[PDB]
Amino acid sequence: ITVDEKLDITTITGVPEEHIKTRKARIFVPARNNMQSGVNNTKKWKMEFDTRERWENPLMGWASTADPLSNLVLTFSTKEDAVAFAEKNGWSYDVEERKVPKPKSKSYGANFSWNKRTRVSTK
Amino acid sequence: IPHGKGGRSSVSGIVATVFGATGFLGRYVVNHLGRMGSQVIVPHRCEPYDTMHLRPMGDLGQIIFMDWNGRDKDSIRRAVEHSSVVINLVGREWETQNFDFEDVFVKIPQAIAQVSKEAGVEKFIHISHLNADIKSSSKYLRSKAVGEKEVRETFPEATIIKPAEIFGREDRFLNYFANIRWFGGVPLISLGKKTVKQPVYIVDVTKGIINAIKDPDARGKTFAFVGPSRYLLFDLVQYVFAVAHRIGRLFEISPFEPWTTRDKVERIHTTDKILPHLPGLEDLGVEATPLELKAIEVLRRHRTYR
Amino acid sequence: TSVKPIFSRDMNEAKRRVRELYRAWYREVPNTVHLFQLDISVKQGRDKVREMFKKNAHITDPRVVDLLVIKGKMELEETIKVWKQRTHVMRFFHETEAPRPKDFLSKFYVGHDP
Amino acid sequence: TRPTVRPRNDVAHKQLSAFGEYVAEILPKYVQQVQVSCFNELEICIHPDGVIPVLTFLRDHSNAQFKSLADLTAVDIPTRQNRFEIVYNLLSLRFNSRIRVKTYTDELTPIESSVPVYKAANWYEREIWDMFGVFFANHPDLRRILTDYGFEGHPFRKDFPLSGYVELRYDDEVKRVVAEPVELAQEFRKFDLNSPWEAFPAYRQPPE
Amino acid sequence: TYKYVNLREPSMDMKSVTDRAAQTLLWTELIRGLGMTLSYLFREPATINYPFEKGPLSPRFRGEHALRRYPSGEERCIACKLCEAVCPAQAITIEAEPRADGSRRTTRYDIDMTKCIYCGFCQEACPVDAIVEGPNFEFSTETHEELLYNKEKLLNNGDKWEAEIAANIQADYLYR
Amino acid sequence: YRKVRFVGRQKEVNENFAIDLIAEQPVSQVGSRVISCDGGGGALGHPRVYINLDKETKTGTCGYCGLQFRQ
Amino acid sequence: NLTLNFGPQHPAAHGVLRLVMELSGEMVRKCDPHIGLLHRGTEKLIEYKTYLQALPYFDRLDYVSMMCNEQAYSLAVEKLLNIQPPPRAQWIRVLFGEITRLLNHIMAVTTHALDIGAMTPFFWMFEEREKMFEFYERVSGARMHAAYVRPGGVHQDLPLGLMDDIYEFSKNFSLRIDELEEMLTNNRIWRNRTVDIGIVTAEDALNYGFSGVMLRGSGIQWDLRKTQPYDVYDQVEFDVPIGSRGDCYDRYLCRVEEMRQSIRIISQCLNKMPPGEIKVDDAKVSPPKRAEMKTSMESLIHHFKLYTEGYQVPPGATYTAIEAPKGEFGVYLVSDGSSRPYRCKIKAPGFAHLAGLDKMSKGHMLADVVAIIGTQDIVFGEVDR
Amino acid sequence: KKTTGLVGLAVCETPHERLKILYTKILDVLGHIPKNAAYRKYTEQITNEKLSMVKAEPDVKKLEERLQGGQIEEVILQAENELSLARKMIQWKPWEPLVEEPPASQWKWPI
Ligand SMILES: NC(=O)c1ccc[n+]([C@@H]2O[C@H](COP(=O)([O-])OP(=O)(O)OC[C@H]3O[C@@H](n4cnc5c(N)ncnc54)[C@H](OP(=O)(O)O)[C@@H]3O)[C@@H](O)[C@H]2O)c1
Ligand code: SF4
Ligand code: SF4
Ligand SMILES: [Zn+2]
Repeated sequence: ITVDEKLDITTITGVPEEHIKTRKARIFVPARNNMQSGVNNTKKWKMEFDTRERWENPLMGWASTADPLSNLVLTFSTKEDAVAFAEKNGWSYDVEERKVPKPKSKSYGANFSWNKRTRVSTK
Repeated sequence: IPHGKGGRSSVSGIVATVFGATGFLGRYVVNHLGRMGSQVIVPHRCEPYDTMHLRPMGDLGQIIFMDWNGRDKDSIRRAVEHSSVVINLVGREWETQNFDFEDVFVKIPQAIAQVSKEAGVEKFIHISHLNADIKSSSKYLRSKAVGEKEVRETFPEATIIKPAEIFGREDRFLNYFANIRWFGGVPLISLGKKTVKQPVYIVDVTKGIINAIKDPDARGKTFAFVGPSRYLLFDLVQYVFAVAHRIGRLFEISPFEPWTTRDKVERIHTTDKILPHLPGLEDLGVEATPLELKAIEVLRRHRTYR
Repeated sequence: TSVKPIFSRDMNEAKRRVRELYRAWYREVPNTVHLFQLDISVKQGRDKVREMFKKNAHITDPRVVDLLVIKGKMELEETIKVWKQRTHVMRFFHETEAPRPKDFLSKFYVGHDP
Repeated sequence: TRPTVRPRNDVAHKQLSAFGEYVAEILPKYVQQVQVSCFNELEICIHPDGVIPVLTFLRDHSNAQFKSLADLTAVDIPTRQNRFEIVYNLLSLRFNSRIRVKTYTDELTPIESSVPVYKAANWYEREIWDMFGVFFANHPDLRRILTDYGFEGHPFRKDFPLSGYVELRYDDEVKRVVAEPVELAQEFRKFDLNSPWEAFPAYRQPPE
Repeated sequence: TYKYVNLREPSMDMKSVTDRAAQTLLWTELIRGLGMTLSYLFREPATINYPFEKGPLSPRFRGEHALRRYPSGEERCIACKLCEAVCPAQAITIEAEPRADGSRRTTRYDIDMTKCIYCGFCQEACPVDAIVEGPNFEFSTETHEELLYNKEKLLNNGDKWEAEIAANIQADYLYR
Repeated sequence: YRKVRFVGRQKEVNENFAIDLIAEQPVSQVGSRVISCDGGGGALGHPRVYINLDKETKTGTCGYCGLQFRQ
Repeated sequence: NLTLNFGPQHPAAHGVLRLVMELSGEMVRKCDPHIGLLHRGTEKLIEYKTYLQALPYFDRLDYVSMMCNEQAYSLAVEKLLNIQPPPRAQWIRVLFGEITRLLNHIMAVTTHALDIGAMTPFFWMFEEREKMFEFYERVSGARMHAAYVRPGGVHQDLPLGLMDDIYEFSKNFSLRIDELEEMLTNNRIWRNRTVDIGIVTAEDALNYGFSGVMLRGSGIQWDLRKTQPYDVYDQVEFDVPIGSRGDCYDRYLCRVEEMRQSIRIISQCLNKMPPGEIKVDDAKVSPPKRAEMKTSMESLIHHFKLYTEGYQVPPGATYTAIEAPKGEFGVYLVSDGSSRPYRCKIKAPGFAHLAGLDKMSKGHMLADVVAIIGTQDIVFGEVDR
Repeated sequence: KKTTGLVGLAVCETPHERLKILYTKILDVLGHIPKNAAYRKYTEQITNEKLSMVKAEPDVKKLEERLQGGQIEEVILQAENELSLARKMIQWKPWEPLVEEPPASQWKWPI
């Protein structure tokens, strides 16, 4: 069998060059591009790294660049394995929080009052 | 103004202009200038094919080629009207069958001490030699020091660079040795008196320019190039045959690119370890290269293994 | 750890293996320097060998070092034969690369904090 | 329902519901999940303790020949707490039937390779080492195929970005073709394409 | 089904060996067969004298890019960006702006003729049918710095000819 | 600054401009309410769009159509 | 032992495939080739594209097949999307799907007969091959690489013509295949150049996972062409060749009879085509017509959105393979549920067909080894799977 | 016949009893396994199904029907490996229950 149970926090290295200690990741929730109202693009945690300089390429004006990562987003399942991926390869990060709104109390019929203020007109 | 890493495809602010740049010295200098990235403007004389091996150093849009004679004025003016700095390294050995060869070190550095200077350039740098003195030797060695003073009237602050003898890959002085497969290998001239001069290494030459190109404050304060440790011996000629174990010419051959049994043979055997009060290389640091490590590379003869 | 190892068990089949192939590199550095027809001094090669082993000495867990053993041994397969045509061996030395500044006042004049 | 809709059949959906059922019945040691695809495919989820004998059981029989090893692949899945996913695909010659073997693993935990069981896995098994680092056990010759000699990346996983770090260039500084940090002329503009409003009713998630 | 080719046992009798003995010894093979099938030289050489003669094509042949416009010049492009989002090599780059008359037009317009992989989807994505793969293979400049086409090549290149372009669309638009 | 890259290269530039070439059109008129604009011909050109012409006698070139349309 | 690397040599054939030879004096007994001259980053690259946009990178995977590739892709996608293609469209995928086999099986003999060193059967057949690229240009878009098969069936209808052309073409082709019969079959030297070479016939000839020819022509009768359907492909009549023993000369003689089958199928397919439509009608996958995307309102919103993003594919793994004219063609297309696919691992031939060069080579000469390779018909860039 | 169709084998030599040993060769080794797994319940089922139709009737060609293998010399190989299969069923133990259940959410596809 050769099970040999032991314990160590798995920090793997050698596969990148230097950008372990240089950068800091970010875990957050994408929340409702507000030109419309589709809520399908919630429920999945994503990541994005540091943004570095974008200069002008002096022949066209293209957005040529250094900063070799700059485009890496993965699709996470939840907050639980969100941390566990950033530590398993081991570079710094910072975590946001999921925002869910009010439930909330909305009821038609109270928009026509005898003495209240909740009263609509000009419909 | 600069932007980002200067690995490749950067801007780095500077816009230079290097004349000549087809020989051993002028090519290898520009091969650093297209690495950090800039608008390198190199005009060549009469050679479309002889710059083909030059292009894969500047990435894209960084180099540009123009045509010029030198005795004409505006061809040396139309190109240089938009730049920041400009260096020059133009010149060669023996007198042409058509040229004049005296004023080429006099009026041709003056032809770019023209409106070129007036146009608004700065940090204009010319080349010198360590042995170019006003003394009566030689026909080529002197008449180089004439340009060191008579053209120094113009450009009152330049930091004209003064190199010693250089050794690299495809020069003339070190390849003058071991191209002497002959019925007798004689030194110059069967005497170990003055040998040798200061063979500075070619990486130190191109490193001195790029530190000085935005140093700052290096105008007028002319500089000298230190060689190796320390003077050198007669052993060098024996050092050749020991370890060696004893470009637009023509379509068939050039009739005269000779060994020149004339004042060529004395322009190197006139050493002149000159004044050490010039700053001139270690202060424009950092340049420190021996001889014994770079000698395997340039020498190439029939054994090649042992 | 409910996972079986590769070769070693705990640190003592491990640390004798990193010492082991070090001699195989150590007789290799003078052997290849005349073979691949490149011209540096041979002691620089022996400095760069121990450069690579000493840097990763911050490991306190087995089967990662053992994973580097498989990486370290596979390097010798191309090395003893001729499978790196005069470039990959020169790729170890960051030679013509411009120097990184690594100094705070030096970084501040050039760059948007890279 | 109409034309221009794929006509499914039930005969192959019946026997593949029938055949794979008594497979878990006769080895309840390694099999942990069996599922039938809605278009006549079969998955047999296997913990990799039985990586050799279940193949060795499908290596030979009288009711299951299955001696045509077609496809060894490798699929990474982050956010699973065991990342990778080795997936086989084998073919019965006499019966015209496809079945796949899904075996998960992790990075450092090795896998007993199929070298005596099949000899078509000679170049396939090495590929997962070169691309992921999944060290298979007891292979006679582990080497480097389909990558360049100086990489340290195992690129087909997700943390390796689109370009590497190793944009190559030439200089006449001496002779060499030297490496350099990577520099592009253009960003590879990354779009944003996922429209909202959930076009699929059947695969609806547990709403938590 | 089956077929068993190259599966035939020999004759092995008195007379039929003389057909296999005259074959090897006097070479009735290899000359009647292979010396006659080569000659066969008297046929006409089907060669195109390329600087003078040219070969056939099709009306749907792809090639050089160009831009069209309406009757008297209007810039048929409307800069609706759809050709950009389907270019597989992302050879398109467009920056638009409201021109002072009010209708939107383009400012930069690029086709990376190096990167351009000629999927031609730009021709099948424009609603107002702006960009057209013009059928002329005239090319081969001398620098990498030249083939990046800006806008003022393409309107000029779309106006070196139009009757070449305008007849091919008008003979093919019924199919697609 | 950029003016050095074309020395002896003659700067191949466009001649005509469509910045203002709408303005030389004989701006159309109908005297109705709503008009089709399948201009340039049917099944080509800009798609069908309907414009109200009541207010400073014009339409506004339809955006798509480009030709000045009015009453 | 001498360790020559006769490969990178641009000695005709295909200057690539650099390998080693630890030859035992004259015999080889050890061959360990190297691959990876074109890795190109293919399977990583598709992970950022959409379904319609990624499609020509299947086309450039061979050198030869233009309609047999993308046949293994749309049929690998239409199963996920619950679509049968319309019936006029299926008669064209069999027509061009049985015309690319008349491009491999011409190139698979001549290029093999050039490494060998014969000059004249290289020029005697490519001059007839020119009569066939005029088809490709007339129907789709270009010389070879045509993004023509879509997931929504055929792109567009082939124009007026191409039915008195193909019948004109195919009625004068069997004389050209009767040429090479006189050139190679009855000849002795080429027979003496290849008999009993590469005798691989055991059950390790199938345990190595080979696909067709370097199968059934060596023995075991099996193919994907009448045990597994594609489209209207079983409603035509043909037979499949089998050679006698397990050498190269009894996998060569598959390809002469194989070209004598594609002429029958084309002359059988033309009689059976009905008039009809091109695309799938429900237009959540096919784009609508050009005369429609300029009139109505419903046409543009199901046009303008269908190019910004792609389709909507349901999740769940899938797999299929078809008959490439040199083998199987595995595609294990992992779907995720958006316009952009997940992992797309491909199996091409040559993984099996060239790893088994170790078994096939030894005990033989060095001049045998170049004659081995042009029999499996191995094309690089296709070993990038 | 002199060629067996499938190239690589040889008609070697006698049908009807080379098989009849090798079925009975398995059935004696079949009794050695402890009977709790249903491996015996189906393998002894099909061998008794086979050997009843095997033993012992003319001709070779009739034995091809009602015995769905290739040619009769290849039907040896259908059970040749099966003898090598069942003897390794004693070595490892599939009749033991499940081991290493996965951690409770792994075989869910949509991430
Ligand atoms: N530092 C040293 O040790 C050393 C040693 C010897 C000489 N030098 C001098 O320092 C510089 C080093 O040159 P190098 O070693 O690279 O060899 P080089 O071949 O002389 O390079 C200098 C360039 O000047 C060009 N040239 C010569 N006459 C010209 C003229 N009338 N007009 C325009 N160009 C002319 C030459 O050929 P093109 O006309 O084709 O451009 C050449 O490209 C030269 O000035 C040389 O005289 C220095
Ligand atoms: S072709 Fe279409 S998408 Fe491209 S610039 Fe013209 S209008 Fe815009
Ligand atoms: S021509 Fe080809 S590469 Fe260029 S934009 Fe159109 S589809 Fe893209
Ligand atoms: Zn209009």
